[PDB]
Amino acid sequence: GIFPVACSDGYGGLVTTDPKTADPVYGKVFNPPRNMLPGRFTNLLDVAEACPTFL
Amino acid sequence: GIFPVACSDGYGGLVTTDPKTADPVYGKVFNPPRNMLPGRFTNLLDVAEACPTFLHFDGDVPYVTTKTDSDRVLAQFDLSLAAKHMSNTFLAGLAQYYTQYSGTVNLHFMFTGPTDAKARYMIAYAPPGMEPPKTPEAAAHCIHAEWDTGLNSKFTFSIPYLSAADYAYTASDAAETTNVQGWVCLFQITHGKAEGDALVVLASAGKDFELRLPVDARQ
Amino acid sequence: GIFPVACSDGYGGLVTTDPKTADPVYGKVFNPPRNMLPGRFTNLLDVAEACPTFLHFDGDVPYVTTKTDSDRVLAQFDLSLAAKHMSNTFLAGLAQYYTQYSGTVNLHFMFTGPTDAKARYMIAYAPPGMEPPKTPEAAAHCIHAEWDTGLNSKFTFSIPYLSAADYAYTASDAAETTNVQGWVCLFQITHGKAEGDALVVLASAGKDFELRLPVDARQ
Amino acid sequence: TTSTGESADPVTATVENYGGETQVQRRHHTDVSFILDRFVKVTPKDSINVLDLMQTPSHTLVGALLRTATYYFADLEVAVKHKGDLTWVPNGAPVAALDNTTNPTAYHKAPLTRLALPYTAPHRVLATVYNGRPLPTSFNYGAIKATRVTELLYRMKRAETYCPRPLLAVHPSAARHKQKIVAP
Amino acid sequence: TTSTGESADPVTATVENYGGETQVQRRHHTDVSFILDRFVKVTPKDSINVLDLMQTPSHTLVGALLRTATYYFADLEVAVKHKGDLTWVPNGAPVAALDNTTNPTAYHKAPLTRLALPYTAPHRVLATVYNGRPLPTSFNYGAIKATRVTELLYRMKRAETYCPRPLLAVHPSAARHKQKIVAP
Amino acid sequence: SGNTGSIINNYYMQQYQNSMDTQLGNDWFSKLASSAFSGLFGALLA
Amino acid sequence: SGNTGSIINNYYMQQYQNSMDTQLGNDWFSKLASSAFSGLFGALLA
Amino acid sequence: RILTTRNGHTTSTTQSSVGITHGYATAEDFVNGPNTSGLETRVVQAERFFKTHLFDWVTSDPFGRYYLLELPTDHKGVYGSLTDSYAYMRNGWDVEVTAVGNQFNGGCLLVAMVPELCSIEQRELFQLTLFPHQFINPRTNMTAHIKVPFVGVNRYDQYKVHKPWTLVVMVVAPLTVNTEGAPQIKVYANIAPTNVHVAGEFPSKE
Repeated sequence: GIFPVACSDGYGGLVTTDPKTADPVYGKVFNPPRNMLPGRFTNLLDVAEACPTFL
Repeated sequence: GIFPVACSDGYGGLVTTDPKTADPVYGKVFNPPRNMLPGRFTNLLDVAEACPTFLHFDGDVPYVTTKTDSDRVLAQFDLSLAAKHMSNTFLAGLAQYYTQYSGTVNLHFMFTGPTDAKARYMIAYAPPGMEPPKTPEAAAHCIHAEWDTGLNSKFTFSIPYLSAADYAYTASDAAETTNVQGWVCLFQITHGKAEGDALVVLASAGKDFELRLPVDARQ
Repeated sequence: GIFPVACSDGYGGLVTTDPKTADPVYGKVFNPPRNMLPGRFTNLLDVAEACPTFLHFDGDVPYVTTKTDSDRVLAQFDLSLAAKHMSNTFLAGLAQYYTQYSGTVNLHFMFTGPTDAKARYMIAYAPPGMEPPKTPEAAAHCIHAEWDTGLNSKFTFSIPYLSAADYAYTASDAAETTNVQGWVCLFQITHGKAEGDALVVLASAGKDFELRLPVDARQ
Repeated sequence: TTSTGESADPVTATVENYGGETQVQRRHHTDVSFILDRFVKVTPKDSINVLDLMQTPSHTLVGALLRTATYYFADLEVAVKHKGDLTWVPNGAPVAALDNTTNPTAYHKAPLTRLALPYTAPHRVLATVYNGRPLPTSFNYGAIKATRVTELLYRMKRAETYCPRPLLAVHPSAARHKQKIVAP
Repeated sequence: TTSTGESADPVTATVENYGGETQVQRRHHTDVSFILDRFVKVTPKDSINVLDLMQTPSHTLVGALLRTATYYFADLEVAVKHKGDLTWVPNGAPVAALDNTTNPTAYHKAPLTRLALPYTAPHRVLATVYNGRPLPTSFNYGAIKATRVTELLYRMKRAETYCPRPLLAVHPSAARHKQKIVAP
Repeated sequence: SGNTGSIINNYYMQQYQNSMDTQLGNDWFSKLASSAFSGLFGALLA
Repeated sequence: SGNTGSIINNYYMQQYQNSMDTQLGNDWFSKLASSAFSGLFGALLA
Repeated sequence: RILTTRNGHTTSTTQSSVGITHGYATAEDFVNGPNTSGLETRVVQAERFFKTHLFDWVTSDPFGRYYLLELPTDHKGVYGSLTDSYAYMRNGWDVEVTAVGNQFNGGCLLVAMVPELCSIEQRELFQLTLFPHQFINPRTNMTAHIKVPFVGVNRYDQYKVHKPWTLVVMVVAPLTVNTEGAPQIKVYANIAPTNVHVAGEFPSKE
């Protein structure tokens, strides 16, 4: 035969924040090299610690 | 029990370009051996580098004839792959199926005139932001090359890829009044007895020419 | 949570020839031991190589009789597996279920006449593109063999597979006026006292005969 | 290449006689197990259908190639489109059994239902032709019943054939058999 | 950089002549196998549709790039939206075969049906242009039949191309070809 | 052996998916076709 | 080789998913484009 | 720049020559295929030049003037007889084209071996350089020389119903005499088959 499976209820509905990836349509593109551009911040708190603002 | 699973929403819909394979219906066939047939090309750019093709000019001829008058501008056109001049080339043939490109585009010049006629030419690249030059003396400040006729009949000139963004659109947007990639200009410095003699021009990809993001634009 | 998954569109529809197995309902049965029964064949071509079968001729007889007249053409027919002559063979029996074939098709000849009669025959292959030969002298330029009667009653001749494309269609297309694979021609060179004596002919696959792409054509 | 035809020993002459060279063969597509593994249509009956490989039409690719062997063995895969609940029964079981859900029963799930069935007959190997027109009742894989069955398919698995038999083609009226071949 | 133009030997001058520096190239998007692998629409016919790559429009990205090579090879993936049961037939098989469920047949399962098909032609490699307007009937992947087919798509796999041919762009009337480009 | 395209092991035991064979105690036709005589019966000339 | 995104092995044998190639006995254009002459034909000055 | 080409017992010599252009491959693919059962043979005596006229290239011809020549053509030598005695053939082409004015003529020609040439579009000529070619520029060379293998969807072809190669000669620049040149230039071709192989003898007419 073939590998049996059980489609479960209450699973699979789309979730806006869900942690999984879309199926790629269109492949093999290369980006223009962006390495070491100035002024990068990976976390929105670090810019909050290093740049005080007015009251 | 049996292994449970969750059928997820928004997945599984068919995608024309999707990266997965159909379920085989009908098996165990063998092909007639095709190994080492002649003239194979695995990439559509390699055939663009190794086989230059003609341009297009007024009168619908792939050459420009020497002229005697105060006007030394031999031919002048936008640098784009949507230009009318490039339209007949193979190189501008692939472009219409891709959105963006980068790299060098080579131009080939071959002087057709008789052995008793001599001429000297100038090709130049006019970057965007200013009107292109109308005189060789004005163009002499740009990037340019200069060659004349002789034993060798052919000259090859590499048009640099010079732009702010690492890639440039192939198509020409309707809201673009002036070319973004600038112009290239071909001048005739002078000619010995060359009146009515033809210069055929060719175009092909360079070493670093790169083309990406396929799209079906109709056309 | 639980392992997420994406149900994909365009997959899972049933395919009559698909390569996968049903879910077993009812288990733990044992077969009566069948090991080493006689007369097994695992491939339908092997039975085609080891068991030649008769052809079909006018009067619906699987043989052709010697003739005395200016006409030495004994039998002549298309090389195809859709021919009327081949129609009764086992070899042309399998063909109708496959689209394409390649390789050699063997013909077997057995002279049935009495011990006091002697004849000499010619088989020849006429490739496509020209009308097939009407006289042995015309055919002598083709590929041919020649044999006569004697102690051994049987002769075997391999008809080559010779074509542009590595495979050839079994069926005969209605828009085909002239056979694509050419003809084979059987001649009678001469006969001692052989009037009214029969030559039975047989056909079977060769060593390299290969048959592929199954199809259900009705029939 | 001359020999004694009455011997019946197989004699295969080759092109090397007049100076040719024999080429390479790939016979996968004529393999018995390969060629017979696929679905073939059978005209069903409204409710009870006995699973029998001889119901396949004789001119179909699976039907014809089957009938060329006196003695055949294989498993079975069925593909059925039906209403209600498809109930299967093993060989030699009473007809009154098809009404019991205890026997294997596939509840209706669209579009159709595919099963895999073992070789259930008592005989070591079945037969296409039997000398005794009718074939003995013991040749069958069992039967299936449903409220109604719209389509039925057979797919043989692990096919094995024995003692080949004639295989006939269509007899042309003209010198060739001319059909319209797919063309652009 | 001067040379003899009549040689036809490729000559690529570089920016280093007047003092530039050549940059790095990434050509993945122009790779033949990469660029030709995707679906392209073909206007179907109600019932029988012969699978042929030349039916693709010449101006489409897959159609145009196909026609630039005289000799091409590839497998095929189809995506079909149809009513009834989609039946496929290998190359060179009679048209009367499309009516047999024994041949590969995909029962209707919404929204559509995707198959993967092998290269079935006898010729070692197919051709976009043939010298003999018509192309020989032997160039095709076979045909498909259904009660009706609403849409049809072709996707080439493992594409291989040989002997390139002209590829033309649209010829502007003005000095440039000006189109409206996507903008916010 | 037949037409099967799975490169991964079948989900169900071999004992279920198929019927189990037993033993007791192309076989014939390929061994027949392999014995075909390809030679020339008489002396060869040229 | 083409556009394929699966990092896991295809579920069906290579023999089914694709047609099997055979042998007998960018190839040309890349070997052509790699021979392009980038040099200067005459003597260089400055 | 002297070049001597010998095929069979025939030769050609050119004092003004730009060299040879090898189309699509340097050497023939596999000759012996599965489809002929090894019954193919090589014909040595068939490889040699033969000459034919193309056209007369005059000032009035504008850009785009083109001349198709399909190969093989009608041939009265040994190579012609083969086509009637054998149902399957293959071969490569070694092509040479010669247009002689003097060095004071002007204009240019483009010769190319185009496989499977059917109704090329006018605009498509601007890209015609994609195929193997050489320019004839009377300023420099009087001779164009091209070598190409056998191409086709079959390993052997039937030259009755199929012509794989087509020689095409196009005017990229119109002729100019400038009073010191030849008034018009005649174009000839010198062509030889290569690597001919045949199979499948026909019967005769008798």
